This record gives sequence, structure tokens and C-alpha cells, in this order.
Amino acid sequence: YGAAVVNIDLNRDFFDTATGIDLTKGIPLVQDLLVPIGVTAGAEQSAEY
Amino acid sequence: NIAVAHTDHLSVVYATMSNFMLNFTNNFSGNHATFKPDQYVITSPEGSYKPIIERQGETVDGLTIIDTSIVWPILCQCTYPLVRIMEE
Amino acid sequence: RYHESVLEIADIFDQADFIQTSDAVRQLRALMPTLSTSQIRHAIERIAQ
Repeated sequence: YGAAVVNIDLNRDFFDTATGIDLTKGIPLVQDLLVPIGVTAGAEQSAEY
Repeated sequence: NIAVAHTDHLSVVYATMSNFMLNFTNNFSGNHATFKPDQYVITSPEGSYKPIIERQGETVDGLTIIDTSIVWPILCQCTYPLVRIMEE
Repeated sequence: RYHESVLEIADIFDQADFIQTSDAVRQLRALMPTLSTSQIRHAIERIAQ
């Protein structure tokens, strides 16, 4: 009782940090894989998706 | 491995350098078969004749002669900002 | 009167074990930043990491 909202997330227990994935934001986010060239710092972040 | 650094970066450097105030001549039209420089002289009835472009051979400045071997370091031994991992 | 445009090999060939042309992989590539071969190599080296 009182559960405000119930989502269907990717399983962090399965897609562990050992996978390099970071699910806390609600999307997978693997750093330093498909990083773009020739852009300002912080512009890499969308490619983490 | 380096072609992106040439086409997707250095090319802009050419594109902007081409608009510089002092690059006033038309250096090349993209067609080897037909291109020739426009050629001019200061000249007077009084008798002066001063070609702007002229062939005098090697000069003290060291601009006249070209070592084409410069291409090798450009390929086989030069880093670029694009390659590589991210650089501003 | 024309329009220059890119044409992916997947927009031409559609062979099952030659060219992956699943709409999933397609839209996944649609997400990707423009890539150089050094970037691709970096992606591989990351997955290996």
C-alpha cells in the first residue's frame, strides 16, 4: 500500500556494473565506447545511451 | 586511420584560410588539364616590365623548392586532434 | 535540379548473414555519432575491456 508509481526497468542485478552499464538514470549508459570526436566536453554524454 | 583528421578538420582550416585578406590570387581551379594562373605585369609605355609571377629559380627565402617527401611524416608520423580519445 | 544524399549499403543490400538490416540495428545506428575508424576501434577496445 502506498506505492506511488511502478515502472518496468532494466534489471540492474543482471546488467551489473561489471557490464559497464549504469542504469540508475533509467537508461543504460556505458561510458567511453562510442564517444564522438571534435565536440566540446560533455557533448559525449548522449552517445553513452 | 588519419583521413577523418584530414577531411573533417583540416579541410575547414583550408576553407577559412582561403578567405584571409592576403590570399588574393586564384591558386588552382581543381582541374589540372586546363588550369593556368592569371598572369599580370606592371608595365609602362616608358618601358618598364614587371611580371608578378616569374621564374627565377631557388631563392634565399626557401619557399621556391618543394620537398614532396613531406607527405610521409604527415601519414606515418603525425598526431592529430581528431586522432586521437577526445580532445578540444 | 537534384539532391545529393548518402545511401547506406543496408539501403541497397539486404542479405541475412551478409548485412544486418534489422530495423532495430538500423535505428540503433541512426542514434550513432558520425564515426571514424579510430572510434570504431575504440569501441571494440572498450567492449574488450
